[PDB]
Amino acid sequence: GSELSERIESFVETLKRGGGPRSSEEMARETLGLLRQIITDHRWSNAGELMELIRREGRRMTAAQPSETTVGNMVRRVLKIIREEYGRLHGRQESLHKLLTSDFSFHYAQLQSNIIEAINELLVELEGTMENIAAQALEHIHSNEVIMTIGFSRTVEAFLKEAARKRKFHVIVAECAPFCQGHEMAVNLSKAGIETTVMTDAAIFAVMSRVNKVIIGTKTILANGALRAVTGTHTLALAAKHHSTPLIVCAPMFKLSPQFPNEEDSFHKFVAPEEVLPFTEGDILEKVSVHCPVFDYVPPELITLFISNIGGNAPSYIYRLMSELYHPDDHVL
Amino acid sequence: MNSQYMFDYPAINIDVRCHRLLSSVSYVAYNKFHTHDVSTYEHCEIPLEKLRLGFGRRNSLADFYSLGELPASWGPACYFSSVKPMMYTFQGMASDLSRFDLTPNVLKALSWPLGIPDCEIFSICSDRFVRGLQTRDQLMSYILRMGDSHSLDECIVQAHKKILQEARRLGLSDEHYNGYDLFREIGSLVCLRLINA
Amino acid sequence: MDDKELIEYFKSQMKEDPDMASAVAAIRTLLEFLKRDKGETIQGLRANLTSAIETLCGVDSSVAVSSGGELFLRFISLASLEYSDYSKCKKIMIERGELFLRRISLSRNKIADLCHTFIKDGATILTHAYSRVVLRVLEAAVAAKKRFSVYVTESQPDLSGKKMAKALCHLNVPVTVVLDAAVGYIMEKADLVIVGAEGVVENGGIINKIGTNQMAVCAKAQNKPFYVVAESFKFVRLFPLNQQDVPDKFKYKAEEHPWVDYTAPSLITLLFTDLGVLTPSAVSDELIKLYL
Amino acid sequence: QVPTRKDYGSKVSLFSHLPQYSRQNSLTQFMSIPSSVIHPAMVRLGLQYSQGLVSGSNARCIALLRALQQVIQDYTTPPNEELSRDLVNKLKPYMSFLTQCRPLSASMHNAIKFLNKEITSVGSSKREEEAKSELRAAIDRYVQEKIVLAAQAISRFAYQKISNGDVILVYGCSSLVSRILQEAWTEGRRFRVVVVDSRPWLEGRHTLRSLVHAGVPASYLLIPAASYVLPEVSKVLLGAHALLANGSVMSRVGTAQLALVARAHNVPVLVCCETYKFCERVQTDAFVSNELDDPDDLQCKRGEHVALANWQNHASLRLLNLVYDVTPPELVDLVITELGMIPCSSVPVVLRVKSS
Repeated sequence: GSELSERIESFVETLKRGGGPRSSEEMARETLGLLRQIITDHRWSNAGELMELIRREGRRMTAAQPSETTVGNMVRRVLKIIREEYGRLHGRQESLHKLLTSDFSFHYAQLQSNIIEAINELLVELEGTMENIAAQALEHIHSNEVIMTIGFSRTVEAFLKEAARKRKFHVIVAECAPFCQGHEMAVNLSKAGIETTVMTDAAIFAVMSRVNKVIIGTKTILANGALRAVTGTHTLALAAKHHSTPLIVCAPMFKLSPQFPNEEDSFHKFVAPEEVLPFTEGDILEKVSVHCPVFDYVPPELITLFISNIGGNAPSYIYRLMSELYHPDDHVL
Repeated sequence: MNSQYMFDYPAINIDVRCHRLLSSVSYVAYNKFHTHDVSTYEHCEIPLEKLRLGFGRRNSLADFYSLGELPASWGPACYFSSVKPMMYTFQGMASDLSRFDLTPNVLKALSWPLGIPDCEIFSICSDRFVRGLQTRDQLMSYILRMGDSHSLDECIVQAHKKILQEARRLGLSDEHYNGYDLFREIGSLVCLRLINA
Repeated sequence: MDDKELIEYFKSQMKEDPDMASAVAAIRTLLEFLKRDKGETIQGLRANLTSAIETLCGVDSSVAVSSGGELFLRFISLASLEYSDYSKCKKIMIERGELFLRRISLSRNKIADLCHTFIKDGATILTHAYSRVVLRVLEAAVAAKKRFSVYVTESQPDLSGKKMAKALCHLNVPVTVVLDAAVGYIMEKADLVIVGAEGVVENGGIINKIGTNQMAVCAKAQNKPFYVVAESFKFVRLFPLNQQDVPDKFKYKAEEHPWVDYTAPSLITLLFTDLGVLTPSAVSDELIKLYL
Repeated sequence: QVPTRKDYGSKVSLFSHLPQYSRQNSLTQFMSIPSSVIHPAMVRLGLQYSQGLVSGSNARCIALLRALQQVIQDYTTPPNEELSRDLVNKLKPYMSFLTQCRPLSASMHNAIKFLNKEITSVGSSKREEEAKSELRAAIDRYVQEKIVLAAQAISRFAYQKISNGDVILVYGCSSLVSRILQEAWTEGRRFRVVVVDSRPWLEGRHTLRSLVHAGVPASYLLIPAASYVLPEVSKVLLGAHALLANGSVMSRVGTAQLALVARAHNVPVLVCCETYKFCERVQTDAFVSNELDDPDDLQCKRGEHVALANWQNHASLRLLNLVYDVTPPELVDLVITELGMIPCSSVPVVLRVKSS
């Protein structure tokens, strides 16, 4: 009750004010733990009340920070898990087959235990996601290869550190200005023994002619295979497409969102202009419009491969993955 | 292809000792898409393993297999037929002769087309006879035993060809014998031979 | 049921409700044929339905009619797979057909409600010719209090583009009419292209009025998104390799003037169907899921 | 145990992670006669693998399955052990030896997975003779349904896409392509075939002979001249060694190049493959996973002098004999399988419906 309410309020305020969990996996774990706490603590008779309350909590969580899709992704995953559990315990996708062939009020005592067990299994699968993704590094990196990365991605870092145990290759890291987080990635990879280069975004095209493949992370994967990545990733994808350089996205399955690129102006995250133009400029700040978008939209035609904890896939298959994770009625939430 | 789903499949059993007798066609549940196309005649499904599916509204059955094809559906059972429907004589004669059993010149006249005397065609052409699921097996077995082949479509083609040859021998016009109902044609030809002999 | 009354019912249902499309009228005629068939075997039922489909496609040379024919044959095949007894199978078929008709009658509004969110305020929409689904999506977008300017092509062989312009000015949407040859001139002023389709082929491409391929190629050259709004029952298992590979029964009778053309899936961004917003690669999957 | 085959020559640095053997060198020279640790059928099969006596993917799969049937027939379970575990544990070193003789093809990998799954599913209480007979019958049924019926269905499908008077371009040797062409000609289609070949295997000649024996008019040329002949070509028919989960086609080297040149000339590219060669793995280039054949095969006698003779005397010289390449899905117009005519993007879909 009070503990649950204060935990929810703290989570919402942390999302609204930023900071909190740097790791996306940590954010997913905290979201799942909070959802489990709501399921255990909150009182509900039938599954319909659970749907309504989880939907309200997820709506509040995503309204706190719409650019943080992992929270909504986990909320929809929990809703799908609850729906599947109810269908298994009570009963026995839209398609041409279903179209040709063709009630949550009922109550069950053991449904809650099954829901918690499924959520715990999901958490266990989430725990080993990074190792599962990194275990595929040797199948995609050959000897004396050149890899291009932008910003700081922990999944890509684990990928490269696992590949470096048996192969020698070069990694080029482009800083993601203004938050030049690529410097930390470069120094980490150098500490791991990999030979690394640090450069600004302005050189992304210039050196792309000498890059064998591009390995990047993302914040979100849309239903059509599009990316909500850090800013400057669209230019990197365009430069890779110019040279037909394969672009690999190493992203866990919990970053898949059933949304579509129809949404406008809430996609990119806009922050204080101080990052781009300092406050000490003076009077010219009065008449100059300064905008600092954090995220970028990447169309699916610029992506070659998705590597996740379940293996490799093409963007054209992303829809099927989206069909296996979320019910079509939970996209609106 | 929707033209390949088959509700039942014709299993063909052929005895080496005598093709004209005891060679049978049964029907077994298939409920799956076949490898080839299917032709439907008198609620009977024939796999088109040796002939190809054809389209149009050509008058005669021979007009199709002369091109190496078979129509999808034709005959009395289908409401709209690729061939042009026609009638044949002596059907009532066959209906009355139905009660005659197999027990000189009459035996020679009625030996066609098997070469052994038969009275099953009279049961085929009788008015009490009703086409449906129960009569697929014996009808297809008669077609199989008449011709010399292991394929049902080839047997049908050979049966129509021999019908046309007998009609030419007896002097009837080709247009009257096109193949809308093969077994009514057999009954008419047999009755004509009987009254001749 | 005679062939003459079949054609009469088809034409009557086409004329009575001009809003309803040809494929829906064909499927309704086939279901009405199945309603009163006085038969006893499913084999003759399938043969009679196939012959009815051939004569109906003789009436209208549109791809959508044949799409509905194959879809309906698959529906009968699945229903027969469910039940062996003819009477129980037939009653299951009639109830399932009524439900199928109800569901396909309301596909247009689902496509509109799912596609109107891709239109932005102040956008410039290019469309090819008359298509009731595009009219419906634009009506829904206007009902969403959105302001946009629509361009349409006059569609020379039959000026259905002018009909589209009139039906759009009916609701006071700012629309303009350009020639078939002016399409390449207009692409740079438009923001996105939205077209319909008379048939959706296996690989995700579409069959549509003769001017669709030009717009697809021009939009690809100018990096503009190309959206296709189409119904589920327009999913033919066809695989055209080029423009010549399109069956001739759809090109003509509907110097040499074809009435349709084929657009490759690589020129299409998204497909808006009653199944949802799909990539072209999804469509093939659907067909593979339908035929076992 | 079984010793490790020694790498021959110096490999390219980008391909240094792959093994590279010599055809003359054989593992059996260090193994006992009669063979004890390795079954004699395995030894013979590996000997003909390393020497190239069988080369086709279907042929390699069939030979492996027949040898495995022989091994299963000769097998006896040991006391206090189970069939489902002991048979797999015994088969693993045989697969290692076969991989040492020559890297396993995708069809071989899928067949090995199928047989391992079938053996693991053998009941604990099931008798030995019955289990062996069922394993042999399962292998026979797998061969039948995954090769013969699949080829018949693919030929029937491809007949619809062949018209009178068209020109079809084929590459290398593929039993499926030759069967399709022969049956299309037999059914009544009248056309001509253009055969493209490449060094050093020159396996396209095989197909050429088949065509000549079927009465089909044929033309022959090498791969570099393909761009000359594509103006008169109407369609391109290619066989696949494997189809990957992203839709890319893993095939003999030079297939992706032919697809690219065909795209430049605006001709469709058709790929025929059986669904049992579909692979779950993904691959973006020919460098990460490939096979390094014998470099000495690249030597050719042009005139009276062989330039590449004693090539290892030069320290900086390297000889690269790639076996496979990868065609991106965007260069393939249509895939012909026993399920029907599907695009490359539908390859994972099939992988989803074949599994369950």
